[PDB]
Amino acid sequence: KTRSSRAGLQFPVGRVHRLLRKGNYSERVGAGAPVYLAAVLEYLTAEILELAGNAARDNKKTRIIPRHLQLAIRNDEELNKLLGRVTIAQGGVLPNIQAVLLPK
Amino acid sequence: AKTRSSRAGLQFPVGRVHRLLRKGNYSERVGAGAPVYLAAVLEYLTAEILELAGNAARDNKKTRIIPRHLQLAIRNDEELNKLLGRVTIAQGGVLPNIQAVLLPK
Amino acid sequence: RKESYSIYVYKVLKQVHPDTGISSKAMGIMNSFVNDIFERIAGEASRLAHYNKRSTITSREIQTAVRLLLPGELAKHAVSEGTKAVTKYTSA
Amino acid sequence: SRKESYSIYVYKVLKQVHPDTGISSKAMGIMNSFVNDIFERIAGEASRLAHYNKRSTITSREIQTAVRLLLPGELAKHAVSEGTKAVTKYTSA
Amino acid sequence: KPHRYRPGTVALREIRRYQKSTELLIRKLPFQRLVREIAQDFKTDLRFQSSAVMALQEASEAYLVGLFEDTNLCAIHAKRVTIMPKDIQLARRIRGERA
Amino acid sequence: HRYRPGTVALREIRRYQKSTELLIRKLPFQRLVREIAQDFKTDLRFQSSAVMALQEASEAYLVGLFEDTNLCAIHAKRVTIMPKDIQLARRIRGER
Amino acid sequence: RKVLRDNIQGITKPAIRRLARRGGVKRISGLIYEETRGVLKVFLENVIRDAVTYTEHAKRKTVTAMDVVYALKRQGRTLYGFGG
Amino acid sequence: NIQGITKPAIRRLARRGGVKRISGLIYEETRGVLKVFLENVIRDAVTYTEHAKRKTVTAMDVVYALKRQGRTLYGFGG
DNA sequence: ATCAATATCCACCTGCAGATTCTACCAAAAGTGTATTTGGAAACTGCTCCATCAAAAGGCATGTTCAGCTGAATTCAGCTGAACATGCCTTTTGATGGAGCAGTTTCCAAATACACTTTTGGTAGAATCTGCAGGTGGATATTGAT
DNA sequence: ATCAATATCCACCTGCAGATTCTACCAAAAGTGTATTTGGAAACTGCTCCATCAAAAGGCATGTTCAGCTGAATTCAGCTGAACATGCCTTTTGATGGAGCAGTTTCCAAATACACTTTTGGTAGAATCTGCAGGTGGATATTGAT
Ligand SMILES: [Cl-]
Ligand SMILES: [Cl-]
Ligand SMILES: [Mn+2]
Ligand SMILES: [Mn+2]
Ligand SMILES: [Mn+2]
Ligand SMILES: [Mn+2]
Ligand SMILES: [Mn+2]
Ligand SMILES: [Mn+2]
Ligand SMILES: [Mn+2]
Ligand SMILES: [Mn+2]
Repeated sequence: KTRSSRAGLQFPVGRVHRLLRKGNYSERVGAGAPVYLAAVLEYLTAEILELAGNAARDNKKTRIIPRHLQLAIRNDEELNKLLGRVTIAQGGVLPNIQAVLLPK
Repeated sequence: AKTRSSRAGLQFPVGRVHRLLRKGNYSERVGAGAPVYLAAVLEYLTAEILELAGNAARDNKKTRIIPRHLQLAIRNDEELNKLLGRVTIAQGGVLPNIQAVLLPK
Repeated sequence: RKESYSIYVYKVLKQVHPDTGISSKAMGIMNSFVNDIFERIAGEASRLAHYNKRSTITSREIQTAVRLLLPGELAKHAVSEGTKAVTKYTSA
Repeated sequence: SRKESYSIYVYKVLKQVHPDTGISSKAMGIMNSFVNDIFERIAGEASRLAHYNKRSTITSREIQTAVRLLLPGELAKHAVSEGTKAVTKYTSA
Repeated sequence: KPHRYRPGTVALREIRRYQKSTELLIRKLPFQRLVREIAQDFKTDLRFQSSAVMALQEASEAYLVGLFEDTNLCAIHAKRVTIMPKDIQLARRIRGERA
Repeated sequence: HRYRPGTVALREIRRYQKSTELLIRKLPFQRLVREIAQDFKTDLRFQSSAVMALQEASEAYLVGLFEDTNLCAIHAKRVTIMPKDIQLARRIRGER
Repeated sequence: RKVLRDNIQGITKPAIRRLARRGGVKRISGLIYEETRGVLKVFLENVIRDAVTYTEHAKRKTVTAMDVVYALKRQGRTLYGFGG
Repeated sequence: NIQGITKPAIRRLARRGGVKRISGLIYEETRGVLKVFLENVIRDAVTYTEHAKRKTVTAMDVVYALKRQGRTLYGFGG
């Protein structure tokens, strides 16, 4: 009977509502706003874990580590733009050598 | 009837700033000193810019500050330039600056 | 005591990859991520309601915030999911 | 229809620092944008501060920290001076 | 003579001229048409306050002038005096405007 | 046996672009951080994760800066980064 | 009103030259003019798109200076002088 | 102290940035750049420390400092 | 070109340590039912200000010619920076005690919100004041051909 | 080492569009009284963080050698600047019709408030089980000698 399940979500509608009330964002908060916001957060999280799960089996580990999240963010054009000024700790960089640096 | 600005020794309006802090959803409560402090800083930075732009307006032999003078005042002052480093002044132009390598040999 | 999103990030991970787990550090990275996007959308929602002299943040502000912040396809799917969740929630 | 702005206060400060000098209305519009911009940056940074410290009230202490965080170097020292001076003078009735 | 300034003298004359002044450098009507064409592809039947078009032109001209400054530094860095498309792309790339 | 100049350099690029370990030794970096902090506030303590956060940010920043420096060197038809490359990159980034 | 086509070509070669002069450029290769038109068009799309989003959220049919100002601010291109 | 950041370590950072050949003046230039970086971030983090009346700079202080500076970091409580 | 010799990835083990996951308990937060208020949508309308046109005039875009001098290509050698061996000192790792200090209570005295009431500073508009734009001179550099 | 050509600077001049002052109403500050919250001030915990310790590996400092990158020098085809004729189309100034902001009123779907019940999520140990540190031995690549 929780709001999450009533909206068909894993992310906590109730907690998102409290964080919106207490974050000094506006006098009042509609009922659908935490639902809509919870759904966007769950979708972006599903999108990243989708690709980073892939990066992890493409490497023969059960377990997503920060390097996998970095590879998933940076090889996807739209997630890379969204996280353009963000540093993933222990993510390293994408392998990339300028053509002119290569031999022969 | 004493205005809070006159109590604080300020030209900027402490009462308006207080209302602006309340109506802006910055926090549930606003201390009595916050609008005084903020209105003083806003007044100070305004005086700082008007001083330098007045001077530019006089170097240009003009009685009236125009946006161009505001630009010269900001971009010629290292700290104002940093503070307004991501700001555009409409009708400000740029600073006269020709890279040396381009001047005739 | 000390809230985070770990439990919900784990639930979404099992949905998309039942076989796969996640390390402590990588969980901390997803927590940063959720908190970041939350504050981006909520702050943008906040300014939208203020610009329009409204005291309520409704799902319509959240949607415009999402349109302004997410880049293109991310925006279309995010707007679909939110629209769906509000519908399903309202219905039952 | 009644539109507030900072124009009369900018003009007073102008007269203080340059009694002989005036200002085109376009330059006044740039000054108005300046005041409102710095207002939101300070207030916003003070809003975060109070929130990180689980405090419900924005006080002159939050304003001062925000000022230190926002203004470069000498500009901060002098703003803090004026701000501290106005507050102590305000509280002394 | 007939008199004829040498290549570069008038260009430097124009740098000095346009760095003294603050007037918009793109013609107004053509720019307003550009704004309405782009807006028309996003939402049809839009109207514009006239200061909304001037705000866009002021912002667009400050952006390009700023971009041209950085472009010039990239050209001079390559031991050239002539800006080339590769300079704009380097500047835009280091600014984080392009991947 | 003797590898020719640049062959080991490319090998190091592939080694280090493949990995994610911090590339500055811990104790020099921690000593440098405490010194800098001392010029703003005295008898300061640090959480260890505070220092790790600073080192993670400092290395990601310097690696990113070396990418833009490298592009500026390539642009000048060189393969060697020089101070002027760093200086151009920092000028275009608005750090100067 | 007549239908608007190809108006990026109204950004003329001499207007681009002038902009480059204010930016300090002495010499301009021939291909710079179409790069500039491409860059300017990307710039205006990003800002106008955001501006129109603010308009539509306010349920207006008129793009206001404020819409453009809030859009400029979001893009990190804050503009002074049109705050009305 | 800043020469604690050694030439081999600067090379390793450049390597990860894809650099192949490094001029000799680079290392001192890199130390000065790193010093401005650390000054700017630590100044801000310590301002968050002093405002909370604390003697201990926390991970969160650094996280907030890095966000202020446009250098958002994931993984340390924000 | 290819063959021979040297050196480095990197795919593939195993046996743990350690880091995840798995369980159970329980305060703090989410949910609920019930009552009550209110922001803001809907309708209605005044009246900006936007779209559009008209016309005349000349500022400026265009297209062309012509060649100055810039960028692009090429050669080359001085010398800078890569590779590598070697000897050493700074970092890493460990532990162990203690203390500096977060972080937490329970707290009233001070401080802040809020409804009414009254006072006045601030704004819109019409009335007045006046820089300086935009002309018209020559005075002075500044450039480029001899 | 001098002069024609040309642009740029510098004064003075004025009336008119744009700024400054005037004015009278009124929205929103300030005053008062009172109901509610807060956050600093007291005495505590129990940690993380600092401080020595101290031995030891491996990462760095150093000196040698030379490959090959950088930049200096040189050459020249042809791109781009300067100048000019030509005439299109921007600019300026009003006109006017009406779209659609923006201002008021009404009143309800939706928000807050509150007392109480249920369930969730944090936590911290017990019970898994993943992947790191090493080995190795073949894959692949580089470098010298032809
Ligand atoms: Cl809602
Ligand atoms: Cl206060
Ligand atoms: Mn179209
Ligand atoms: Mn109401
Ligand atoms: Mn050349
Ligand atoms: Mn040689
Ligand atoms: Mn009065
Ligand atoms: Mn004049
Ligand atoms: Mn549970
Ligand atoms: Mn291993």
